[PDB]
Amino acid sequence: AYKPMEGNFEEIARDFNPNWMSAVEILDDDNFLGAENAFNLFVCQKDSAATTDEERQHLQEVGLFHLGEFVNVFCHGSLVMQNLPTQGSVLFGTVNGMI
Amino acid sequence: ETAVVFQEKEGIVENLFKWAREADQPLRTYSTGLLGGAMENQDIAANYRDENSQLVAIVLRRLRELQLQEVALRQENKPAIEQRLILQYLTPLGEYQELLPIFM
Repeated sequence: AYKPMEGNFEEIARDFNPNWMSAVEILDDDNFLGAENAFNLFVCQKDSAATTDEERQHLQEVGLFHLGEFVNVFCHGSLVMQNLPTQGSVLFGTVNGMI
Repeated sequence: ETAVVFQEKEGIVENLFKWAREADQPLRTYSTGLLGGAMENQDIAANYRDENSQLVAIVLRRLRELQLQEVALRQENKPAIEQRLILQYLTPLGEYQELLPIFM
C-alpha cells in the first residue's frame, strides 16, 4: 500500500507460493497478473471476506494457465480503433516474438 | 509497574474511556495519567492500537482549549497541571504508528 496520511508504506497482502517472476501487471485494482520462469501465467486476487487479519494478508491464486512461452513485457493499450464485449486490453512481449 | 493495568482485572482499561469521556472535571483532572502504565506497555498499545485512537481525539481537543483558557486569562493585563498530566498520557503512545495521522 501507500498511506499518504501516514507518510510510509504498508503491507496489504502477499502471495506465499514460490513462483520465480518474469513480469507483472495490475489488471483492474483487484486482480494481478504475473509471469513465471516455468512459462506460465496466473492471476492473484486481493481477498474480500476479511474475517481476520490472517485471511486478508494472503493473496489467493485465482486462475492458472500454461502459455508455453517466456513473458518479458506487459503493457496496456489496444491495437485496434477506439470506436467510441470485453474489458481492458493487456498485450505482452516474449522471447520468441509472440505478441 | 506493569501488570495492574494488564491483569485479568482489565476493565479499568475500558473504564478509563468512560472515566475520560464521561467523568467529572476534577475526576478528569487526575484521570488522564491512569492509563500511563497501559501506554508504557507495548501490549495494551497493541491490544488497543485503534481503540486508543478514539481517546486521542478526545484528549487533543480538550488540550487545545487550555491555550484558549490559560493564555486568554493571561491576556487580561496587557489548572494546567491537568495539561501537565494530559501530555503525560500522550508521551508513550505518540511514538507509535497510525496515530501520527490524527496528530498531523
